[PDB]
Amino acid sequence: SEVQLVESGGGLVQPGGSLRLSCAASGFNVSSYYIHWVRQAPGKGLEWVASISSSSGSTSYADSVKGRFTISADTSKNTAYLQMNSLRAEDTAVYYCARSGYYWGPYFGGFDYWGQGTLVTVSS
Amino acid sequence: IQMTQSPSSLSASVGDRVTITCRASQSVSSAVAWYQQKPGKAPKLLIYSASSLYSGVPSRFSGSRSGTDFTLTISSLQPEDFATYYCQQSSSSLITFGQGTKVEIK
Amino acid sequence: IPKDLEPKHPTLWRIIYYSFGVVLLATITAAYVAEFQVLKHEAILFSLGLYGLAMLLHLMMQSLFAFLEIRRVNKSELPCSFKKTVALTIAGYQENPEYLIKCLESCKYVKYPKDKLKIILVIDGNTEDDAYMMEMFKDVFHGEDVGTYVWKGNYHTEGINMVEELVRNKRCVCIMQQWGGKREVMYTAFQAIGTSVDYVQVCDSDTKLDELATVEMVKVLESNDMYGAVGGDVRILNPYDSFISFMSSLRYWMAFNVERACQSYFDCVSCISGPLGMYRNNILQVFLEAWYRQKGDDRHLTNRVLSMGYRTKYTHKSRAFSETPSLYLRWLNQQTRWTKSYFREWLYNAQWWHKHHIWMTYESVVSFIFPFFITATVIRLIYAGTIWNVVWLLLCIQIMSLFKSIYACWLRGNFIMLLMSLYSMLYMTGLLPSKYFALLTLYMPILPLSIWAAVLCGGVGYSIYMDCQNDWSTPEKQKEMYHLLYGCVGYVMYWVIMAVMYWVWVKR
Repeated sequence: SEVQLVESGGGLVQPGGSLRLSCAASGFNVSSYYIHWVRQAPGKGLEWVASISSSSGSTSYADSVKGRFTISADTSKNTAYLQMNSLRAEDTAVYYCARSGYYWGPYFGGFDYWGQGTLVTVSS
Repeated sequence: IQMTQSPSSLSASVGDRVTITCRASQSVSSAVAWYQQKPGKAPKLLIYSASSLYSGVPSRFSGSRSGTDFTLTISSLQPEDFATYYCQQSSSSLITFGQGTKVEIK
Repeated sequence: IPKDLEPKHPTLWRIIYYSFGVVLLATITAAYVAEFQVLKHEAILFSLGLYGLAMLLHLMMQSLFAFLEIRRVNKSELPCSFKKTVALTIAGYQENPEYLIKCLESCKYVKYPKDKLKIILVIDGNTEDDAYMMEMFKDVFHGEDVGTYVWKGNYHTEGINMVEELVRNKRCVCIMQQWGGKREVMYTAFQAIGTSVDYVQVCDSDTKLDELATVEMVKVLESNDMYGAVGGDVRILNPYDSFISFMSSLRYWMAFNVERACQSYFDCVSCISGPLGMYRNNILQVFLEAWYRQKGDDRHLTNRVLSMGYRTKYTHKSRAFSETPSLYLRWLNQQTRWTKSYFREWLYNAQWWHKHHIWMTYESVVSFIFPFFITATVIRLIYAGTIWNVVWLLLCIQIMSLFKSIYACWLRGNFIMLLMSLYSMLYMTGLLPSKYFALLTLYMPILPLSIWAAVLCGGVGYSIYMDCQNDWSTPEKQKEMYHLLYGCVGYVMYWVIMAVMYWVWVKR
């Protein structure tokens, strides 16, 4: 009905720097839903980055994402934050913050109510 | 640990049934979802949990499974159907996405 | 994946268990028949006391095996991995809004993680006047994935696909259906669960759940893979609602603690409480089709679990507050239904005794054969001809209850268990005729009570007649009269003290 997700923080940064993207949700609480970050490189398909479930502490990262990225959520501000440090050349892409349900068994529900991404440029 | 969208390309006329097949290495306790993305816009979910259809999707997208293979079929190629179709296997601590499968026109 | 299980040598263990049961029954029959030849009305105290010491030894054995299990479960520690999902299935049939909202709040405030807790509520609605339950369910959560369906018929005559997808995909599900009793909603919930979860907890629409109950059930179920079902300690939310309420609470505490801990020491818990129970989804799915077509009890599900080859447990760290009937003859109807379910199953478990410990066979044999022997002894003692016999029979019954209450007080550590002595009067008047009527069946409940009262009064009158037939002016009756008067005054003083302490502990 009114569920939406708006993320910001994208921009141009020097390689090896730091960035902090933030997606704020409207119409629902992030504590009852999963929050995932999806990156789509220019000219390539979607790639998963990280996922977090607030009120439980369950955080997951990709193999090429682990060791440099951190994911967090804040219920008071109802906003999910993704911090990146020591960024490499292959990080310039569009980052999407999308909500979903719970995993349970073999029934998930899919990634519903996506949000328009923001551009990140890690170059000199 | 990896997935393969077999067609990776398609070019059919309107009103022609098309099928997109996705192969996953493991499907023990993971769900497969099919999304649609148009250029310049975020992807839109079509069919959840392999066969279930999402609310608002027209009754022309059919999802099925045959073990390690998952098929999405469009009975008729409506004008608002040419986009990029993505196959995603969702699971805890590991989420994988498909690639390619862009439906062109002819 | 799970299948029926059998021991390594089914024939040897079967033969051993049947031989043990037959030998026990024959031994009991021998002593009662031996008792009639060895002693007559001449030594009633010897005739009864021997039996009292028998019950007392059985009670001490049960208490020891319960205390050992309690100490073992308290000493043992195992941190929860929180990697197993739990689905709470609730049944609704025209429930009171306050009790239902309390149950929903308790289920929503469990300490278990949100991402590993699914909630399903199935209602016997399908009408407009049942929409309040769905509305209350919607307003209670209002935060997670809520899926509500009205439906136009149960599973046995599309809404089936919608129900299945809503249950297996969302977190909070509220499904109403055509009224088919409490079995239909449980079957629908279990069928819609599918393979989404691995642990399923069953709850009713009138229970209050503790925060750590689900965590404790998960912890005890994750300790061993052979466990298939588990239960918890069920308390009473209204211990002071009526006189029968406090007695019901005391009986619930004693039964649950002693019996279930003793059975868990041998992993042979006979019955798992409906309001508080957890089952393996993989085992539950296999017996689900068979259970529905049986010709929805909590003693039947436990019997199916036991017959599947797996063992059931019980932990006292999982607590819940249920309710008990407060209006008379309703507890009697509940007891009659419980007796029918117990008997129709004493018949089920007589088949697979070899699949568990010998304690299951011993308990079943003694529980089946004792009430009849007690009834026969009571009838023989009353139909003797001396007020001495009946007076000392009543005195010995009250003494047995007094030592039972004292042992319960020592075990619990609280002195409130001494008030359980009124259970003797409760059972000696209502429970035995209800059990007999239930056995014969397989207002209505007032007939067995009237029959029991009539036969008891006739026996007392016959004894009084035979006693006054002999002249009491003889010098062989003065001592008997003195002893009878002293025993009667002692009984009156004991009953007065019982009632006085009851009123003191209730009024304050």
